[PDB]
Amino acid sequence: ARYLVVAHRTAKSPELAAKLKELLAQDPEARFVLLVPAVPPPGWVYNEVRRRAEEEAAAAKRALEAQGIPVEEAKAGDISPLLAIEEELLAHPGAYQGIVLSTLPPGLSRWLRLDVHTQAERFGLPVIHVIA
Amino acid sequence: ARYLVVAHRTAKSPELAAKLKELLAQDPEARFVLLVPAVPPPGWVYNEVRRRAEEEAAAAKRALEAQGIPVEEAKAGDISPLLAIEEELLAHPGAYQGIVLSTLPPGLSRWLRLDVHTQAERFGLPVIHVIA
Amino acid sequence: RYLVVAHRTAKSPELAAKLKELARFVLLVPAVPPPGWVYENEVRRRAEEEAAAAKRALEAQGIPVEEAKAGDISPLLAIEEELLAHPGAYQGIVLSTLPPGLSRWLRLDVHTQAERFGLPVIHVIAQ
Amino acid sequence: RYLVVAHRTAKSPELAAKLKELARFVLLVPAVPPPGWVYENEVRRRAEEEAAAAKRALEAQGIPVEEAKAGDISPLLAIEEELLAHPGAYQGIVLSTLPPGLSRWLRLDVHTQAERFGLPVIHVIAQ
Amino acid sequence: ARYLVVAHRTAKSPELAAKLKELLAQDPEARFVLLVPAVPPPGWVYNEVRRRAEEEAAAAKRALEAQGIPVEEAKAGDISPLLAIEEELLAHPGAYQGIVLSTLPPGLSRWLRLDVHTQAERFGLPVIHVIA
Amino acid sequence: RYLVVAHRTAKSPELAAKLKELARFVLLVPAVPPPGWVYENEVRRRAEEEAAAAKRALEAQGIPVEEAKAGDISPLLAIEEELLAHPGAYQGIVLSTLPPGLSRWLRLDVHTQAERFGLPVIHVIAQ
Amino acid sequence: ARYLVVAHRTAKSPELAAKLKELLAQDPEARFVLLVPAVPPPGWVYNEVRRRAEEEAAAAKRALEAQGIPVEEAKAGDISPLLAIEEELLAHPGAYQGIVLSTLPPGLSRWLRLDVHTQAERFGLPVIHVIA
Amino acid sequence: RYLVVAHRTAKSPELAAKLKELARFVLLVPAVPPPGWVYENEVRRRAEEEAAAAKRALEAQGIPVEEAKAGDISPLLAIEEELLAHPGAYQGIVLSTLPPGLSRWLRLDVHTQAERFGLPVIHVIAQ
Repeated sequence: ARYLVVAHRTAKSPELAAKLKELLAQDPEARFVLLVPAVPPPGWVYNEVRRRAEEEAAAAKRALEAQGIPVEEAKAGDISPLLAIEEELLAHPGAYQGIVLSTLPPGLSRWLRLDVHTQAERFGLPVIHVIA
Repeated sequence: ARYLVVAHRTAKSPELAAKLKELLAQDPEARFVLLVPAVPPPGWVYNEVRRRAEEEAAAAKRALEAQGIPVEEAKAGDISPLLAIEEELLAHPGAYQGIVLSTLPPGLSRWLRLDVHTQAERFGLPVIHVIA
Repeated sequence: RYLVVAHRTAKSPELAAKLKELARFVLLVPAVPPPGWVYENEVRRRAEEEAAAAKRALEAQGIPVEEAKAGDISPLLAIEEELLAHPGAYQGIVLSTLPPGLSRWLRLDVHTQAERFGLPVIHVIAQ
Repeated sequence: RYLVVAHRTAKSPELAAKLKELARFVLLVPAVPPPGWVYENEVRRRAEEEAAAAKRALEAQGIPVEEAKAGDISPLLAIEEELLAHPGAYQGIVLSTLPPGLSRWLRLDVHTQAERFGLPVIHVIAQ
Repeated sequence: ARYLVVAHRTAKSPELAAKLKELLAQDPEARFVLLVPAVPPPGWVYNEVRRRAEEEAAAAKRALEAQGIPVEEAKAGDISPLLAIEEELLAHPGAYQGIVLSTLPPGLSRWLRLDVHTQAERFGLPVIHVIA
Repeated sequence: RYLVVAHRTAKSPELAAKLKELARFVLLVPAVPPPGWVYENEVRRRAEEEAAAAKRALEAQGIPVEEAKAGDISPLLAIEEELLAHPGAYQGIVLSTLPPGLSRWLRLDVHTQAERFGLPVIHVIAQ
Repeated sequence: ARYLVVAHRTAKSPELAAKLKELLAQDPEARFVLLVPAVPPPGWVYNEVRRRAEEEAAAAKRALEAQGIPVEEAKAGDISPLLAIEEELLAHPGAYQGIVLSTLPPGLSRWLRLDVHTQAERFGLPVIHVIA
Repeated sequence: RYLVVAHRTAKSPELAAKLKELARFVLLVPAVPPPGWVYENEVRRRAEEEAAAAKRALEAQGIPVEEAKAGDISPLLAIEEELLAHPGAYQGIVLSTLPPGLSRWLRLDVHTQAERFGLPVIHVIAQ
């Protein structure tokens, strides 16, 4: 029904678009919410941090839309994809039927190095992993 | 053949009913036993505790029946779903061919926070997980 | 300040013995069941009465108890939620379980999983 | 020589207290976010300013800091990458986290996963 | 091709027979070697121990044959099913394309309590788990 | 009171040496195989004779043994079932294994999995 | 699309060839890069070590080609298959859509004893395991 | 008697320092690669020469070495196979690795997985 699409740098990637196009093909009614892990924690030096994160999320949304994908909403979340997912699910329980986790390729992906692809299963939702 | 349906608060949920209706569609002979994790351990202040748990189980059974699901029996078990399953399987070995674990959505579910969905596999029975 | 997680074992000499060896103590009593069809305000009330009774039992052994709190009936969820409520308030957890062969909490591997929060865990076997 | 992993807790008395109990210290500040669409040179610059600010905070507590480095915003990736950059330079890691209930790093089990590198890990809870 | 069928008490069970009959249906050429975990380690009191184990293995073979299953050979192995598998694979590398692990029901099974069903995967062969 | 888990190593000097360093001892002898087609009363009987023989071997080394019990041939199941039978009776487990390279119990990771019950585990390598 | 085929001693095996022939049948365009774990670390006694490893890789390539398999390239990597994969993925991110891990049979395989078949999943690529 | 697992770090002062703090030592040198297409007798020979060279390096630091053995190039397989060959001969393992950031063995989590055999493991970081 509604998918939580977790992506930032891979928002412009053909592979992500292709998977979402596959999900549209099996379900024309499918809705995609882009969750952009971009918010760093508070620091000593720098609202401004959130504003910058919001800008990254909007830029991500536009990149995914330009690929022919309808995007219901883009949200900036914690810079940890695992923390971002946990916190989005807490904020909106029952909104999402699946997670689409979009990563850079092994060898380049920070999230893969952090084992996000397997740890994302602990939440209890189906996880579709896309390599971009 | 016979499914151990583990649910309490989600007994009235359309998603649970739908899955059980799917299981009926593939097997018209399917039988469902509702195991309701509701029994807290002995305390300092409060038979009465069991009686209250039995009341919750019956209420759960009625909620699931009102959804068009035939329910063979409802049992109240340990308030830990994992302990309840272990103890029901011990009490009736070979009665059940599968577990249907019904949880609240991620973000709201206590059982998901406790990793019941993956830990339930250790018993050796197939686990169908339904989010409600 | 120690987070003492106990319910049935609050009266046990082993836990008293351990706390005497050890400071302030807060008693967290996993006793609040999730909402049901027949009975939230009611079950919470009963849980807080349970917490009060456990606190009396511990104090009767000679232990001063700063506060007792009823938490989620899952010790692990109770601890998580107490740490969230009062961050930085505890320097350690004292987990009091029944002995193996009787402990539900041991069967739920509360003793090992309690370490994930980041605090030192002292495990006492009582009764 | 100790690899001190801290950012927000660089000013915390608990970390100072721990380093006083303990030698040379290098401060590794997980603060560099991955490249984005709007802002790499820019975010790195901001991260290095963040690292400098954390170093001042620690030195202000009475701790001499050999060098401060901004690393990947994931403490685990930061540590891995620092060990790769300067192999053999550190005899231990000092991990300073916020308390459970506030710590993102604890939620990410940085405290347990940090042991995989092969070095002794001392965990300090601050604030 | 050739299956290592791990069973002792469940040798006479309809469910085991049924699965092996399913495997015959998809592959008429399928061959079954019954590995019977029955050999205890050396003790203080009691060749005789092995002889007793061999007797149990033969009894198991006859029980499975009486169910209409062709059995190429029965072997008695270490009383630990995990050690028995490891040692049979060491003794005959490449003989087996799969393991069929037959257990008693959860609540009754020693092997399930010992997590044999998931630990058996570490060897690198496909594992079919049958509950009897 | 210690739960001493041993069978073949009951005569070993290493186990004696360890128990001398350490109290009451109960010897749990994993020796009871599950029911079979040819031989339950019979195999139990043989297992209890095995337990008695192991007890004599240990006592012959200078160790007083309160009781010896034959348990399930899986050390882990034996321990679980003994703790269930007599909850609170043991303050610790003494696990005596053959050395690595000969021990079936080590291969079955009994030494690490024994910790799940909640009791302190002392591991002795014998022979 | 492009598969990282991890094999050394099993390069001449019919089972490996058969799987790659299956992959060709579903995708005539499939490309195979043979990664040969053969490079030991620096020692006290013995460029020469690399040269010997390169010789093993070429020999492996020829063995796989003689089986009717097109091989795009053979590379010698770290003697640890896990380290070899990690390092190849780092050197060429996005080159590979899958890993084909070819092992000797359980009972004989060093890589299986080292749990390479399950540990290989941590990289984030699909793993096809072939026993030879 | 200690099983000292080292190859490149056999000359390292850190390992010497550790062995001086500690008895008999056997040096197990993971250096034997599996059979190949071009080169078994040959690669074994080269591995045993490697083992001899590592033994000289260690002895040159002031450590008496009872025997040096070339084992499987996987430290974990080498250890398993040595324990099988000579059961009961070792009371402990001394694992000498390069530092994190250079160690292949650390990347392979040899330091944590070595504990599964049942013996005490002392981990030395060298170079």
